[PDB]
Amino acid sequence: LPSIQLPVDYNNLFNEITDFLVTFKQGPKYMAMLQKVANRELNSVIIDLDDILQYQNEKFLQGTQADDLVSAIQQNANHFTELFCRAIDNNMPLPTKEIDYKDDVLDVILNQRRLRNERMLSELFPPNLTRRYFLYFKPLSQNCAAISSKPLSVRQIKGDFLGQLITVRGIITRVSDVKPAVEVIAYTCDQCGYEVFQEVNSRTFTPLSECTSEECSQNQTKGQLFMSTRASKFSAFQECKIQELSQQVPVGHIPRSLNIHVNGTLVRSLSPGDIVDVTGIFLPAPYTGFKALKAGLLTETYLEAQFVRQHKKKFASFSLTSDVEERVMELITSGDVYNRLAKSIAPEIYGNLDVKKALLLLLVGGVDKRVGDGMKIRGDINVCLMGDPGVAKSQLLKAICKISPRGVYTTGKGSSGVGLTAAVMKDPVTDEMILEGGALVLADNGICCIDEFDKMDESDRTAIHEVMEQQTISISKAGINTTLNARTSILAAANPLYGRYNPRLSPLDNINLPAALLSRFDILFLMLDIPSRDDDEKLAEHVTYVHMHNKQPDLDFTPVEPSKMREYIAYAKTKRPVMSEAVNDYVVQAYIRLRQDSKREMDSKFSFGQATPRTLLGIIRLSQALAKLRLADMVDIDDVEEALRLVRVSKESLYQ
Amino acid sequence: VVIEAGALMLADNGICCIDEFDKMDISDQVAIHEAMEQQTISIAKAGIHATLNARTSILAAANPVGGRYNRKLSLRGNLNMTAPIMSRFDLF
Amino acid sequence: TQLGLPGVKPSNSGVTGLRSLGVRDLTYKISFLACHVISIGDQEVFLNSLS
Amino acid sequence: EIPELVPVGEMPRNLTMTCDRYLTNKVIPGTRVTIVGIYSIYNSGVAIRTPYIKILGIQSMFTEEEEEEFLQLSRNPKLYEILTNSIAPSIFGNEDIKKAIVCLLMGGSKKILPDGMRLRGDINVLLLAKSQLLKFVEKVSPIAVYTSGKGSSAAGLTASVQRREFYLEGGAMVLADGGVVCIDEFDKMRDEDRVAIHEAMEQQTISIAKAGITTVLNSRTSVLAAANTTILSRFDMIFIVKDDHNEERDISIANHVINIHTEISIEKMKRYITYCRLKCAPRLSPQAAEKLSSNFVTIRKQLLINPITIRQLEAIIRITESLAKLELSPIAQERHVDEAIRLFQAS
Amino acid sequence: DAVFGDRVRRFQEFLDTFTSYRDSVRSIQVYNSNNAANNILPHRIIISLDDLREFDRSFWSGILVEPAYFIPPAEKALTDLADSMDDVPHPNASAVSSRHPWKLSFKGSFGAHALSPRTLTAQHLNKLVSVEGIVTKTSLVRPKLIRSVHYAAKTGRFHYRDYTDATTTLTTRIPTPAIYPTEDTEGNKLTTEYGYSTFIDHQRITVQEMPEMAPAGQLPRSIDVILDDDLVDKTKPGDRVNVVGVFKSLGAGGMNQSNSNTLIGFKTLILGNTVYPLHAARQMLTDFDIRNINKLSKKKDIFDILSQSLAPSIYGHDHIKKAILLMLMGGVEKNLENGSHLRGDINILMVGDPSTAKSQLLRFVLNTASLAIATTGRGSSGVGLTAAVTTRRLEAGAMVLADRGVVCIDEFDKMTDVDRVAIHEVMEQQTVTIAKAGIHTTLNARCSVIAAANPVFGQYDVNRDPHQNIALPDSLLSRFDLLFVVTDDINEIRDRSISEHVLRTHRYLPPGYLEGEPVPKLVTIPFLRKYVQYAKERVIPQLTQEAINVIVKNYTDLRNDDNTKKSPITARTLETLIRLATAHAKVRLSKTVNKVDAKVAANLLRFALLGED
Amino acid sequence: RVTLQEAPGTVPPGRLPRHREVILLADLVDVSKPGEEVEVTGIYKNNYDGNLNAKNGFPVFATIIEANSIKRSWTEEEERE
DNA sequence: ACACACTCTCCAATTCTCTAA
DNA sequence: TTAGAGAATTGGAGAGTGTGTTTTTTTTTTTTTTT
Ligand SMILES: Nc1ncnc2c1ncn2[C@@H]1O[C@H](COP(=O)(O)OP(=O)(O)NP(=O)(O)O)[C@@H](O)[C@H]1O
Ligand SMILES: Nc1ncnc2c1ncn2[C@@H]1O[C@H](COP(=O)(O)OP(=O)(O)NP(=O)(O)O)[C@@H](O)[C@H]1O
Ligand SMILES: [Mg+2]
Ligand SMILES: [Mg+2]
Ligand SMILES: [Zn+2]
Repeated sequence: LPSIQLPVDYNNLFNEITDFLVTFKQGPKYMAMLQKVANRELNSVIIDLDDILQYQNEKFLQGTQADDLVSAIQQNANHFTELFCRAIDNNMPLPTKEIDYKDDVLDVILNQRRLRNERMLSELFPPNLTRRYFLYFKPLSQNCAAISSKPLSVRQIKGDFLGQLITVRGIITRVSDVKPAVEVIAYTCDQCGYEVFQEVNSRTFTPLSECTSEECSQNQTKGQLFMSTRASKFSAFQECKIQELSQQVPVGHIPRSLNIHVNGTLVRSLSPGDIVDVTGIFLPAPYTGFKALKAGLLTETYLEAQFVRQHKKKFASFSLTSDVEERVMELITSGDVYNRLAKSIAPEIYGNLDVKKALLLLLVGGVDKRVGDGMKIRGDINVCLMGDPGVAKSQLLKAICKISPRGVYTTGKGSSGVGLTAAVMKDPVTDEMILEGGALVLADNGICCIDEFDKMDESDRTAIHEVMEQQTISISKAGINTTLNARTSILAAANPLYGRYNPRLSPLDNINLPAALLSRFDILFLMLDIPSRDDDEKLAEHVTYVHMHNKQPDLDFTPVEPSKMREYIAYAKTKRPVMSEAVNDYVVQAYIRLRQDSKREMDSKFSFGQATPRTLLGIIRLSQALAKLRLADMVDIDDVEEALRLVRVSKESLYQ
Repeated sequence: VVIEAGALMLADNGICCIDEFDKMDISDQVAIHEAMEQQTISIAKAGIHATLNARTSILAAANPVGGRYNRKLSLRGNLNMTAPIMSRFDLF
Repeated sequence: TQLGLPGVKPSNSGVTGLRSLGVRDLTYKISFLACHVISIGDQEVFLNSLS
Repeated sequence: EIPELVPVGEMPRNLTMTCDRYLTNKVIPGTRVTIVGIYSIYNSGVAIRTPYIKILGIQSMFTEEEEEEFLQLSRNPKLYEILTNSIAPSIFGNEDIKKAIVCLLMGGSKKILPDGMRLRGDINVLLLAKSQLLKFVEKVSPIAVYTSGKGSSAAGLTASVQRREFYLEGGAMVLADGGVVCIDEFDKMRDEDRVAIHEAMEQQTISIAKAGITTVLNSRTSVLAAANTTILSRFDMIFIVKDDHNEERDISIANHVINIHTEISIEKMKRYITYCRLKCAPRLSPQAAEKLSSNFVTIRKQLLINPITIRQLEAIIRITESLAKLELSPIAQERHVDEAIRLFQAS
Repeated sequence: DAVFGDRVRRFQEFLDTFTSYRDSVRSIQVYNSNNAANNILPHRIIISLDDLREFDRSFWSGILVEPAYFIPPAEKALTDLADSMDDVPHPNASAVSSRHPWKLSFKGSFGAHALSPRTLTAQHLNKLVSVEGIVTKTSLVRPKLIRSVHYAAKTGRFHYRDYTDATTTLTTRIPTPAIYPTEDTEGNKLTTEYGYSTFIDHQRITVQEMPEMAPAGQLPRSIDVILDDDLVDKTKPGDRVNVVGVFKSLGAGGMNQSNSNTLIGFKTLILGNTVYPLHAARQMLTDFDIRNINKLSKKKDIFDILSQSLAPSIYGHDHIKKAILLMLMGGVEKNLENGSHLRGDINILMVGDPSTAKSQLLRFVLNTASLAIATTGRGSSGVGLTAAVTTRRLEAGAMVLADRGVVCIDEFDKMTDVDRVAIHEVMEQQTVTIAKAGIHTTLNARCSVIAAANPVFGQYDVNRDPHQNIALPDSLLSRFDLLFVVTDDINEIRDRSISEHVLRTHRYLPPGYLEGEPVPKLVTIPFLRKYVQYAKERVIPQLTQEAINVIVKNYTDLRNDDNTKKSPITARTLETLIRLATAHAKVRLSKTVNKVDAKVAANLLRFALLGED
Repeated sequence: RVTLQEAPGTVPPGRLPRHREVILLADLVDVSKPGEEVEVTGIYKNNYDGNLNAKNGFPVFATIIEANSIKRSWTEEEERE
């Protein structure tokens, strides 16, 4: 009933919008996009606010006043999706290329309806019915920066923000599958042969049942309406849920969450388990009908997704733009990438170079193989660390946990074999049974870190057997009978029996693992803590420097940062180098020597069990990883001898 | 309760066959023992009470412990069956 | 339930448009309406029974 | 309905009723009452309604002259003998047992220091015929709990966690907080209680961190126990019951049994104990301090040339204070120290 | 209607007379205006009710007995005062029509209206009351609509309307249907302007009488409270709290036609006006405390004074007291740029004979640390001590609850092997991670551990190896910074000294009591707690070359020289030396670690490790 | 109201027992206790029930028994004996 | 307050009848 | 034989009124404390 004044007039902002769309350039930027839309080549338009800020600054420097459109569309973001759409419809250019227009049902229907009106004469339909595109905003760059650039945790999203454009940081919990949603519905009248339309915005609607057309009425033609799919307009819909990071939850509280909606080409971007920076519009969800009359003033709310930023680029997302080419060429021209990359892993930990090189080869990994008859062979590499208490095992493990884009960290005592692999939970109230994967499924196509491997129960460790070699899970329980995919590499750490390594017994007594599980690791590294007045002094000096300065001590060596390391590793995981006959003869001859030496010394104190056929493919996998890191397309004997050395060095700790 | 009849009710005035008796849980062996003692079944739960007749003769099969009989030992030693249930078979 | 049963409120798609249904929807179930049953599972009475 | 009016073999019937204004908050559960009210029905079959009643009426520290008697008792020169004689008079002999029970009932004095440390007041005794004394202690004590070693539930003596969500319940050490507790067979203690009674006795607390539960429970009580090892160290005094077999005693008991089949009284003594507990909390004199320290070092030197420890000196102090408590003397003296070390001969 | 204006005038006179409330308004306004140009303080003020009594009794009793008729006009007058004072020009669209007035709160001298949930009675309805109890439940936060703004497409006019509900206002009005208008009076189609509309936060809680006051094992009683705007989420379950607000009723009570025959009563609530906690830990320093703390720090031997002031009632064990003080100060936690983490907190273990004050000394830390949790070794399981699953929801254990604090474990030897191994992560990585059916999460646990144990043979046997006497794995003993062995050696003068000491202790009498009634220099513990708080917050000593020169030499000599040392020596020993030096420098309130601190830390570690100085 | 069930001795072999419900009015209330074996005389009566018709899908009426009567010391000679 | 089921009322569309050219 | 003026019977347009709606097992997988 009452009314107020406000400082904003939308006519001026509309004029600013139509000038911005036709003038700005980094021809003008957005007219190219609209030409692509007119040609039916492009489905969505992404508006940058950095462009609007730049446009405002340039117009100001030319000596003219201008409204601050950036804050205007951040404050009340919902209204401006309509203004931009109307501006785009007004200014849309004509097509550059032939289209085959007859493929469109709506074109035929509207042309015939226009012809009917033309003959009769001897808005028509809602404009939403013919918008072939979607539109989204992208927030301000923080380095140019405003609230939309500064992430909020899910607790900080108060009721003040309803209607604004914001950014949220958290973990996704669940994702729904896609289903259609109506925007404009179409009908047909049987008797008078005329079509009518209806637009839907709310969650529910009442369909039409009477032809209220004036011509149909004046003929007293009380015809019947029927719905039609063939001329209705749908749009893809998907719903998700986001939840705050566990390490940001205050003490004694339960984590909170938000509901996210996604429409258009943005669909099926999110996935469960992702750490992500979502940005969108935060809105309420009103009730409808009789429910509204007695629901009260408490409003449900959700977030309209607009743009998504992931923290870590998955390896599958790689493509060699020249920007990445320029940076990998730095490492390629500098040379000796193997040693530099190995040294760069956890610079704050002294020594341990061979272990780091092995873990780099874990990060790269071998080549998948699939024989013509259907047999397939594992590509992943498995590694284990066995050593005395207090030699930076857990520290180095958790350091590698950072580099990998997909990865999880787990400890032996806190883990169930079910939850480590997959569980059949009677979760809903409806007594339904549903499968939900465990840690090794979440680490699919990634690394799984299992600390305190010796404390895990003997029965539960047997669950890992299938996943290690076959890279799959099989379950046959109540109401569920399926197989899941787990293409994960395992890294594990443990102390020997009795804690500190006992020289009185053989290595196999100290290791205390069964044969079937000991074989499944490609490398098992044995590291012992033996005092030495010379070495302890150097280690103490290094650690004291690190505690003093927060920086590793350095005179010659500069580590590569993790981002460039990730780029180089991602580029290296695409090569698939092949073997050759000369290399094949060499490795074939080595394998015989290994098994003969194993047979000679099964009785000996220097025994480590018997070499199985799985030790040959370990050599091949390590050789192919080394071939990958030098960006070759051909395995070389140089790689093979290095692979053999890296396997030999693991046992030298036994000899003081 | 669903009340619907069990196996012993269907075998009233008949032969009830139990195969691999030794694998049955003790918590159910006691139920068969209680029914066999009286030839009667009782229900009392959720406000519903009932008594039913179970005039059924039992024929059972079992495995010796360890899979092979021991001639050195009594049948009680060989068989994983409690003494009250063993006392109520006419023939072994 | 979907028909005008006195004293009870209404409760894969059915059929509609009938007078009694209004805007409601009606489905059906299959069952068998039998007419007789036959099973196939004192000594004097027994002897009289035999041929 | 009244328990002595129900027909045999039936569960008792009951009614629901209402009251307002001054008739509210006038009664508590378990009390026998008489009621006047209108009997009527209310809505909540066919043409059927529930009955109820509207109520219109319901029916259901010391003086000076008391403490004068207690003061007269306090100045009697043979009060200790009188109180010992009054405890389980039917039981023959066992003088030191009765003296120890007097000391257990009276207790020491609680203290709190500037740095926050807290000093215990309670007394603990073990007895190795014996069934009667625990019942007597239950009757005479102001507050008392009686139990056998297995306890009233799965909580046992101390406490346990049970399960469906988990919960926690306390045994007959938490429930007796602030009073006395007597255990009928200490050897039948369960496995968890064997370890938990260490904290229950030394700290006067029970603490649990299991299945997401994280709480601490109060166990401020004096324990009497009997049985028939290292667990004897927790008690302040231990003794073994002794018997005598006079035929006249048994004949007298039998004659009394036939009579039912065909010195200070309990209530007065209980009230006197309550008064003494409320009014006085004495302190050691310096002479007692010198005496006790000299005796302590003497015993340790004698054992060395041939163990006593501070945890037993602090028990002797509590026994001394409890002995001084009877006279209502504000200071303890060498008279009490001598009787304390004399009674300390558990062995 | 006219009476509303006069009450506004009278409260305006009150606000002009007592000027200390004008300063509050202006200070909040200028603070908010400053940072806006770059957190924001609420538009709320607390008034002393005694000032209102002394100014005008009629207004005081009107507020205190008829709040629905007196609180709104006073709040209106406060909003007028704050609005007339100068404010930033050119407000934005949302600021122009916020519908956000200032709000009041009260303190002091409620008299008869100070109550508890048991005694709150129907006579007190519509009065302003204060209650005390424990929070038991809290609802989720929800937004609530109070105003909406609309833009008319054709005319270019902005319209608006307001909404009300029974819990939003002290006075009573016709309820509103929560419908958004779609069309203008003149037929123009409307659009809703989110971001110009106003929503507020809402939360319900429940408060119960304290268990200490429950009679006869009877059922306890409780009340529901309503909170909104600034008061949301300032409490959690288990908090002891004192709440101020108006006690009111709601609803039709079944007189709108119902089957109950109106035997059921009306609903009731307290509308939260102000909330205060109860101490049942933290202290705030005054200027005099800063002066005294800085002046005391320049004594030659502050470490001896402070260490000997810890548990003066316990004779002897100087080194353990000094170690406990250094534990309470702690080191400095490091986070390197690549995300790597280096531990800072110190763990201590002590094992010894019976009766040698292990539990008594362990009890002292529980009553001087700001956050402390205590447990017995056999009364706790691994999942209970770290974390557990429930319903999926994950529930924290004891080590997770004490995050930045200390945890005390008595009877450590009785803990089973299956329970102990859960602790190996928490004492170095300072995190708890679970991987069970339907859950995978990581939790933080940054605490320091102090614990006590008994030797294997019941008393320490010098004639057997320390490993034989101490049945724990080497990987666990490595995680304790300092391991102390203590015994009850019989000696004449030692026994005499200890016995005389405890006898002197037992002759204490508190100040306010006559004899027989039932209940160097040492700084007081209430001052020592302030000293520890100030030193832990305000000074962060950085390391120096001169300290490093000592640390490296001591480490390399201690590791390599062959001796009968009683603990394994590893890379964690160097960290122990660095932590102890940093903590001792922190006791000194030095901005940097010096040679003296490293020397003292080495001398303490040598005593604990090699058993002799 | 009282629920009445067939005595186990009367039930034929291999069949479950049947049930009926009895209404007791003014003088007859609390004449019998649970578990007793009882004999009843009364009128057999029926009425419409919507839920039965809805669930079964046939015009099926429910039936009740209205009881009219319900059925389940020494002399000097015994004392002298 | 928002779709439905059911009731009530008035008005004009329609057919039937009579009269005269 | 057409047609036009007057009367009687019927249909359904449409206006009105009242109404209803939100809201003890038994079997099977998994974690936890208890003997
Ligand atoms: N070469 C090294 N460089 C730097 N720090 C080291 C080195 N070796 C050991 N440390 C330190 O040793 C400490 C313990 O490391 P950690 O990874 O927990 O050892 P661990 O072998 O896993 N101990 P445990 O789990 O008992 O076997 C950390 O503070 C490391 O900084
Ligand atoms: N200076 C002291 N030295 C030893 N004990 C003392 C000292 N001062 C007091 N005590 C008393 O000694 C008793 C034993 O203390 P406590 O802390 O329980 O020893 P403990 O090491 O825990 N024995 P335990 O529980 O078997 O491991 C308490 O009653 C203390 O009051
Ligand atoms: Mg480790
Ligand atoms: Mg102790
Ligand atoms: Zn039509």
